[PDB]
Amino acid sequence: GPDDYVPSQIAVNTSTLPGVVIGPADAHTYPRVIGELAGTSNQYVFNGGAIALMRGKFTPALPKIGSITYTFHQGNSRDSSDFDIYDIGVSGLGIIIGMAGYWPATPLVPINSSGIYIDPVGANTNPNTYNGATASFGARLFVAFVATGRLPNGYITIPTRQLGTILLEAKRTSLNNKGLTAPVMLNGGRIQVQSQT
Repeated sequence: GPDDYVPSQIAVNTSTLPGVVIGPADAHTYPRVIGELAGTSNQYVFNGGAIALMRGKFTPALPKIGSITYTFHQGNSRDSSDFDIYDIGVSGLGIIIGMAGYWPATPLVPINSSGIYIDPVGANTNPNTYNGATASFGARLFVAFVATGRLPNGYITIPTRQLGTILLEAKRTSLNNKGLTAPVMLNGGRIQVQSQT
């Protein structure tokens, strides 16, 4: 009865990307980060059962197409990270992903492998580490767009894509055994691009 946790997705929205202004000095330089979506948060990525020691593991779902170093502006990272660049099905574009715990002081964890703990980050260096026993597991999501080649002017349609999942791991075996996941989404929309001289 204690393991009545349910997942809730976390998403970012294409419509929050600023218009992409491409200056002459950049137009032919790739890969390059071309803007950030607005960061989002969800207190309740997993919630509902008896309080538990929990942690969340991110599994990417998109094809890797390269890597790049970057420092996100949002989330207050001091130092860069190396990110996998992921295919979204649009020529000239890719995305990079960072995630963090719900608590705002927790650090951005770059997505650059098949699996990482997004919170607590100490689980990446200690297999016995979980968050302290509590009702909920939350997260923050950060996505940026990457130009991997030349882009046309005007509107560019971006499909909705499942970026990956967060897996609920727990110290309690009966909860861990459920293997609950929550989707991590990019909601589609249209970006705009304009070169300038």
